[PDB]
Amino acid sequence: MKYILVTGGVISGIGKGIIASSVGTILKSCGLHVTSIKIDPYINIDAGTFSPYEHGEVFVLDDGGEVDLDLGNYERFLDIRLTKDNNLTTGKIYQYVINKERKGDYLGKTVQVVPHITDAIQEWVMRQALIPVDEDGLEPQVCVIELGGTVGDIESMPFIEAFRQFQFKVKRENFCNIHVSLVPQPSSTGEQKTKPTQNSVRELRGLGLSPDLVVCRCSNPLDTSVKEKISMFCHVEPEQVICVHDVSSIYRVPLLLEEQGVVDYFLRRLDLPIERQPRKMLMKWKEMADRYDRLLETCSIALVGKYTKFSDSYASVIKALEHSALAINHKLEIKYIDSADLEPITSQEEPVRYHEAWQKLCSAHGVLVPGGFGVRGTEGKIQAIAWARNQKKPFLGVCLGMQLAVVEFSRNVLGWQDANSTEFDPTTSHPVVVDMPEHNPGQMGGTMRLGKRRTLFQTKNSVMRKLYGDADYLEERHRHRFEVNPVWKKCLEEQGLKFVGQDVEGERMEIVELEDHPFFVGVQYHPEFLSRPIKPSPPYFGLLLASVGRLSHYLQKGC
Amino acid sequence: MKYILVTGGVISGIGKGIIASSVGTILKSCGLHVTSIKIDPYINIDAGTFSPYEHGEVFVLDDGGEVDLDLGNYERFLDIRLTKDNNLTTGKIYQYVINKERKGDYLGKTVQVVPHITDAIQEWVMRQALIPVDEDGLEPQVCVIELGGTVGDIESMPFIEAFRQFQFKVKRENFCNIHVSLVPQPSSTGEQKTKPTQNSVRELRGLGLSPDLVVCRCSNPLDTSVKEKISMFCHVEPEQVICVHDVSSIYRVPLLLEEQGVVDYFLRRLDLPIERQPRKMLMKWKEMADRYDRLLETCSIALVGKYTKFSDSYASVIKALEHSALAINHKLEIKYIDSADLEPITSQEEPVRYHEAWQKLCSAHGVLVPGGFGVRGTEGKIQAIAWARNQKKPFLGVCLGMQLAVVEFSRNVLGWQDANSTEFDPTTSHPVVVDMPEHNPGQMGGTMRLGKRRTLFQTKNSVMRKLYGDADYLEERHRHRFEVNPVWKKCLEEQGLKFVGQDVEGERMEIVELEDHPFFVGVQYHPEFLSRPIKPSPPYFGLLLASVGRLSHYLQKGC
Amino acid sequence: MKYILVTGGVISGIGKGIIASSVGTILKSCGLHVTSIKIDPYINIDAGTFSPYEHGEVFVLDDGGEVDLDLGNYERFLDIRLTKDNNLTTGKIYQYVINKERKGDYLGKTVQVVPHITDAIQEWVMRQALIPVDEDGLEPQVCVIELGGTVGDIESMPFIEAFRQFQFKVKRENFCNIHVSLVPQPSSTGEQKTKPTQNSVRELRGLGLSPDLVVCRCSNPLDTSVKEKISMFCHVEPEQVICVHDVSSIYRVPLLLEEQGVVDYFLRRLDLPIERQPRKMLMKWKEMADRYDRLLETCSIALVGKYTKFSDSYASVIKALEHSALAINHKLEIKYIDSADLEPITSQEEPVRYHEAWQKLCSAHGVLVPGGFGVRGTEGKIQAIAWARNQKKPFLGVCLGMQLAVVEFSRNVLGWQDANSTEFDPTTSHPVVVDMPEHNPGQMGGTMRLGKRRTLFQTKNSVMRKLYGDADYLEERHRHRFEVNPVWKKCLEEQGLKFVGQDVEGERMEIVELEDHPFFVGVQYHPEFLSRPIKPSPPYFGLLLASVGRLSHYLQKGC
Ligand SMILES: Nc1ncnc2c1ncn2[C@@H]1O[C@H](COP(=O)(O)OP(=O)(O)OP(=O)(O)O)[C@@H](O)[C@H]1O
Ligand SMILES: Nc1ncnc2c1ncn2[C@@H]1O[C@H](COP(=O)(O)OP(=O)(O)OP(=O)(O)O)[C@@H](O)[C@H]1O
Ligand SMILES: Nc1ncnc2c1ncn2[C@@H]1O[C@H](COP(=O)(O)OP(=O)(O)OP(=O)(O)O)[C@@H](O)[C@H]1O
Ligand SMILES: O=c1ccn([C@@H]2O[C@H](COP(=O)(O)OP(=O)(O)OP(=O)(O)O)[C@@H](O)[C@H]2O)c(=O)[nH]1
Ligand SMILES: O=c1ccn([C@@H]2O[C@H](COP(=O)(O)OP(=O)(O)OP(=O)(O)O)[C@@H](O)[C@H]2O)c(=O)[nH]1
Ligand SMILES: O=c1ccn([C@@H]2O[C@H](COP(=O)(O)OP(=O)(O)OP(=O)(O)O)[C@@H](O)[C@H]2O)c(=O)[nH]1
Repeated sequence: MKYILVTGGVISGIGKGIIASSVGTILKSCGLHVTSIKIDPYINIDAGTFSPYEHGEVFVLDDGGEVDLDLGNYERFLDIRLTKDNNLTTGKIYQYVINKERKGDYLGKTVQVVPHITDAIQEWVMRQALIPVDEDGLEPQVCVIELGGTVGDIESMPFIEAFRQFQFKVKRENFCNIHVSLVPQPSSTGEQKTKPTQNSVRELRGLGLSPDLVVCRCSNPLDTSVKEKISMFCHVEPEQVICVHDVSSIYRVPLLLEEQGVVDYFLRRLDLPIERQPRKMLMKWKEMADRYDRLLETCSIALVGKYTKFSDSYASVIKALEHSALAINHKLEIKYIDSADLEPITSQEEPVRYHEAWQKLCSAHGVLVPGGFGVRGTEGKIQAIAWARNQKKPFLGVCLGMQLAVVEFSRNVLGWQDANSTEFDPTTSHPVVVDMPEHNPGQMGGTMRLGKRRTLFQTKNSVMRKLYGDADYLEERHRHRFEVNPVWKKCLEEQGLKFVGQDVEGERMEIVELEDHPFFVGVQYHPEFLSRPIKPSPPYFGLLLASVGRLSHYLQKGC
Repeated sequence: MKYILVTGGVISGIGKGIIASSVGTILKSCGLHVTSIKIDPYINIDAGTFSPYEHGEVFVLDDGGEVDLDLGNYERFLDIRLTKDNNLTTGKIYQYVINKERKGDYLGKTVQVVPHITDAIQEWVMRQALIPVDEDGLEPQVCVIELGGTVGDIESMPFIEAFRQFQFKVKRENFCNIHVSLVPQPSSTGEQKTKPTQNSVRELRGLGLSPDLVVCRCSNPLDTSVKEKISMFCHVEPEQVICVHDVSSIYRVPLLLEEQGVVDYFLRRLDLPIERQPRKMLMKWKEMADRYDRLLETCSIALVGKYTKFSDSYASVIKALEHSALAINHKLEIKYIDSADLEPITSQEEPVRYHEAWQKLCSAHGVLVPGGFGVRGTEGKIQAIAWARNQKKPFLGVCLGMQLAVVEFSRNVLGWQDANSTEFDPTTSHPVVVDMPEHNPGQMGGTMRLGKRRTLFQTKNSVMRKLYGDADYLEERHRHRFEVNPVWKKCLEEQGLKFVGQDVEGERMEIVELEDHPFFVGVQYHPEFLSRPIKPSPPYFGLLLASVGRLSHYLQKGC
Repeated sequence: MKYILVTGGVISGIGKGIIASSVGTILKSCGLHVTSIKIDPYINIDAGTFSPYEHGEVFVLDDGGEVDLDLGNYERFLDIRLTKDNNLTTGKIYQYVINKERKGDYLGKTVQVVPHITDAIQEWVMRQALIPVDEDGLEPQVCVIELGGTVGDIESMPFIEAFRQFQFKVKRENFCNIHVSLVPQPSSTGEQKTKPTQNSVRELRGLGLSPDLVVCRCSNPLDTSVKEKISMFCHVEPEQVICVHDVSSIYRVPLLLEEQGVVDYFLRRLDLPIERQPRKMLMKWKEMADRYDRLLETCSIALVGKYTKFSDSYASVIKALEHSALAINHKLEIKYIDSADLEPITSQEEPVRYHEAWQKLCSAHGVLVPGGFGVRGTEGKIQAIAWARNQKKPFLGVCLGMQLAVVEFSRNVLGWQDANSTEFDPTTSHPVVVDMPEHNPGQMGGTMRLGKRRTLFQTKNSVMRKLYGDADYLEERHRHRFEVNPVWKKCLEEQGLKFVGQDVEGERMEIVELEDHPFFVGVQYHPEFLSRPIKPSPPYFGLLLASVGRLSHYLQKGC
């Protein structure tokens, strides 16, 4: 097992996972069984408890793992399947060791970071090193380890030691130190600064680790003299000084790395053979790059929500949209409309924003009301929903959005204006949205429905079914707790609000398709987790097609 | 609450708890409600799982706390009663916080050392600060905190930060930084070295903490020039340079501190009033010191055991003996006889040691076979027991020793040579010593009997009862799992091996007194934990008296 | 060039130079051209300005270098000749670089520790690496570098970096990291502590350097378990855990190292061939060891002086005496008599010490009044001199001692009681001792006579000449400024105080031999610098012989 450790300093968000994913797919192209471990210094356990605004999506793994999106990124770049084993936290380690302490596995003796924790860490490395993450049940040939934190963080120091020694328990050629750093560049001077890197690297080498390659997050490319300075300061080859300038899109990075020839370095460094044609794929990334460079019209989508204030909370969602944009080869605008700005409260506060938001909403080609948390903006959200329904604008609701859509329907079609979600109003005359958690044995209380679950189609006459390919069933990511009250579903069955998808029990509703509407659907499950550039998920692709006014032709053409 | 933090560097065993206990009792003399917190960096929880050879006694608290002996030392120096709350480990903190993490008390967000752990730490400080440790249910006036670890240990860094900030949340005068350091002195040069202290203090001040007083563990007293150098290096007053030279006995330290006038410093530093006569007790420590200086004959005791290889495993046991030695005003020799050296295996290996051990054993005035762990030396232990019984030498057995004594009796009196302990021989024809754990509800499996429990006397005609003062019952420390098989007890009732003490249920045996023997008793409970210089426990005092051949006169004289 | 870097931590006086000298001579025995560099972190330059009480002797090199005695130790252990080039200070480096800065050698640009100073350092390494220190004018094969300071001292950090990188500019096998540490052992516990070493080594490995061998200054030998612990903590072989316990004499260390087999390690580590018989000398150190173990009577010498308060100020002086003691095979007591204690001031202050000092003086077999600085004790010094002269006790005076002896003679023989040294009394009626410095061109003012200079014999009838071997001249170390006033010399020529040695000019007096005295001589030059175990200098050997009352037989026997 090659152990490529990805470290970094100066600031989070430097792009360690970006490089990791880029190299990972490169190594897969090379023909290696690539696996990876994300080590989160985190004291806590279970990313699923973290806020999506605070951090972003919690990628759901096949095993219902609630992990960081970067692992989903890895699953975008590599077909590999990851499990909870692939994401460790110190909280996890704590409980683990503490348990063993209670067990007397340490003879009741105190355990210390060294040797005991660092040993456990190394054990973990092997525990996952030995797990194949492919159909090929073979110990992967290379493991890329995203070590979170930055150099200097106490949270990561235990691992610095673990790895410091570890790299010597394994052979030199079986361990690679990648260090990502930052070349900041003030706008006031435009001078590319290396000192921060010098600081990080110096500290790292103080710690005892010495990068084999140093990735430099650069704005624009570095000039020679800078590279030469770095070379001297770090005592590394200018080859090893890797400038990765900012790219308009991530897809350019693998190509950049190719330009850099980092692969050849790895071949020499890790002593790896390679059979090749162009060194690596090439037409894969090359064609896509050509397509990315050669795009028509910009289709805009109104992201309506709370956490919608720009953040990367929707990075995989937009990426899913990008998958569709690439397929169709059109350009994509993401509008960020705070649903709150759609409310009359805003009209009262700043009607500029109020009317601006609605102006933007109308100017959008399609709308998306994703899931979210909090009562905030519910009104504006529903207003947007009703607007789209009335205006026959392509509407996709996800989770909360679907839930609210049903409520909206009840209110403005069944006249049940007091229909509501029990999530926010326990005194609801028509409890449309009701808390329906899972009650598995061994659990105290209910639990949120989460994981890859099977959804069954209730009918053949379903647009989504057609988009899926006439499948009898589909399996999707789930993450949601409230469900349709069947007490009112039955009052919605004579209505043109048709429920198409159901859980296996036939109880929880997963897909709804409003009849007599160019495109108005809602899903509970989360397809953006499974959408891939090659196989885009269909509710976003279909939404795009509707946003364009292509969809009917598409299906007519042959789907 | 005054928060006197005791820190230290260079090496463990520097004597932080020694100083803490000395100051503590001083502060009590001053008239303060003194309390204390022992912070053990320990990753583990529950000292009761640790080896007594590795560390030493696990002091049992009133609440069955299994803690470090230093807290017992504190209870020797102060009447105060400590609970488990008074001893924290990081293992404890881990689980605590982790639980709250699971509870979502942190909103599911990651927690970090700062602020979250350091806050928890400060909380803990208050949690215990608010607990009185006297009959006076009043928040103690001063808390001395023994912070374990040494400066530089990552294990303690979280607390360095907690306290760094904490001392500013409290007032200056409400926090005192005590730093204990080391003045080593090579024998090859005899030069007193200050650099190690300079290093520790420098690092500490780097960390952000600045000692108000620096205790210097010195061999011989420092000379002026050294003190002056330190003064300059640390930028502290030579008053603040406290030389605590090595003393023949701990009892001299409070007096040393008096000579140093550290109390007056505290009065000025912490802004504490003091009413006084001699500043502090004085005749308490003064008289004892006079007695310690004015001691007759040296009575020797044969410590027979495993862990008996010199260690401080028996520090409170010897101290208990010292309590008796002081009462009687005689001198005390502790012989350390590896029970293994009493075995014919040793005769085969090195008969010098073999015969030397037995020579020493005979030369001893009394013998002690304490509890212990491991099958090792059991033979030599039993041989010593039989020897003492035959020779009518004062014998005290504790726990294991008592257990083995009963077996020995059975073997060489009842002829049940295959009598044995099931602890080591599951195939025993006469299971004398049998596993009899407690089975409390909520526990899986049995548990060791531990804690302050009540023992009832089975008879008035008991030497120990007389020594106790004709009490109907006694309450003692317990720590033991195997008990007398009642199947054979009944065969021991017609024998002169009389069982005097029993648990409340009347099942487990705690005291045995061999009849027709100057002194041959065994106890399961552990009285050395409760013995005090003022009130020495009677099985050690009585043993001493027997070792002397005073006991009969003593009782005759009036007990 | 092999670059064996000797580092160390915890405390100065750990014995780095001791090990360096031991290994050095071993490597010479192996057959290597051994050289060495002593790097003193010292901000100052020229050890000759430092106090002999503060540090000790300033070894004078052939080139008049004023350096640390350890280099003389190296010249005791190895025949090699060292020059000023072999001792560098940071003060030296400062001025050197600053000069080049002024020269514009850096283009007027700022220079920094890195790269500029660390480069200069590496340059220095080569500057001396290229200098042979043997008759063989060949680049030495191995350079042992005594890096002064301890790990953690900022004074040495620049060199840590220089070497960190340097060891990679040279090959692995061309660089060896020796780290000397300390295993302290409290007398209160007797527990050998490893943590301090763990701290030092950890820090060192933090810095980026990793010992190939760790010398452990131990009191008694370490036991296995300790070594095994260290092995784990440092991740080094127990071979690499070198315990060097305290030895009664330094000469035992090379033998210890042999027992350890460190040489074989070096052979494997540095990839050095070795032709051998016993691996190394053996009978050299073995015979001496046998002689050291097999010594007759203890001859005592009264060291009379100021700085005489025990210090190692006289380490090479006593060592010179040891050379003689070994030759004669007798035992040696060094009495340390503060000359001040010989004065009536002391009689007034503490006559116990007064009479004790004189009692000791009489009990001494011979007396030594060496050079020294300061008016203090001059009276007691002279009193001792007159005492020895009257009592016909073997007297050797050096520098100041010789000077005072002449004054004493004048006072109590010529009656010139006001005769004095102008060094301390400018109002002297008979200026015996006068300031006679050298006035070399290019110097402002005079300078102290220093360096290896030639002294000529004024006569054949000289005991010292005979001891030297009838040499027409001798060359010795010089270090002294005041000389005999020739105005009174001429009044001493008709006296029995005969001046035997003179400088080449025939002006400054170097040797005086009192006639009609078993042994009363004085020298200005400093022979203890040139005395060797094999070739002991004769004024100490002769003094010993006189102290014994063997000298006449010796010469009679054949010298
Ligand atoms: N070369 C690059 N060009 C453009 N954007 C980049 C580049 N590298 C990283 N980014 C962006 O930086 C942001 C941070 O990415 P990422 O999360 O993977 O970094 P990280 O260092 O692994 O910190 P974390 O995993 O906690 O978010 C993303 O928005 C990503 O698109
Ligand atoms: N001034 C002193 N004179 C003599 N012995 C001393 C002195 N100070 C401490 N000691 C001894 O040092 C040893 C270590 O004591 P102690 O355990 O209290 O130290 P500590 O620094 O608190 O480390 P720990 O609590 O882990 O044992 C004991 O054997 C004690 O008797
Ligand atoms: N193994 C040893 N046994 C006995 N004495 C020793 C041993 N090692 C060193 N010493 C003694 O330690 C003292 C310090 O020696 P030395 O000066 O060479 O050490 P150093 O670490 O090189 O510090 P410095 O050069 O500044 O004096 C000397 O008195 C020496 O005799
Ligand atoms: O007022 C000041 C500010 C800074 N300095 C000096 O500036 C120097 C830092 O110099 P630089 O910032 O130029 O560092 P660098 O060449 O290694 O890399 P970049 O900055 O291009 O990223 C340091 O050597 C410091 O002494 C001053 O001397 N005075
Ligand atoms: O070979 C050596 C060893 C040591 N040193 C120099 O020794 C100095 C350490 O000097 P000291 O050990 O004397 O430190 P200190 O006066 O602060 O306290 P104590 O030692 O008495 O506890 C440092 O300044 C270092 O440069 C050398 O220059 N060369
Ligand atoms: O009161 C205290 C003092 C110390 N400690 C704990 O003591 C431990 C230090 O333990 P040791 O001193 O035994 O360290 P070591 O085994 O590495 O080597 P030597 O000491 O034999 O040289 C640390 O892990 C610290 O947490 C406490 O927990 N509490």
